[PDB]
Amino acid sequence: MAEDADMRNELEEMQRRADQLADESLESTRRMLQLVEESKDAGIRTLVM
Amino acid sequence: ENSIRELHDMFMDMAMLVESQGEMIDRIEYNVEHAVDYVERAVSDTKKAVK
Repeated sequence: MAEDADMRNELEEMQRRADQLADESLESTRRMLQLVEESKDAGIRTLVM
Repeated sequence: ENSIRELHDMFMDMAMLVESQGEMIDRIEYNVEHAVDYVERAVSDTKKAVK
């Protein structure tokens, strides 16, 4: 023998959707963080008045 | 989020519903005790009108 082979190889990235399209769902989850609180804001002060 | 939009829009209804109703109480605000200002200040005289 007298054999030394030490080797390397390269990676295959699984198609993780591979587009920005993920953002739109992320935009919906923005808005549900965003547009919800003022309901309570005006709710508690509607209840004050 | 559309459920949110719907309840938030029914709530920008609601906050304004109770808002717009709210001032009618200020309309009463005169007629609740200035009305009393007529009633008691008058019957203090009706009871003195016999005299």
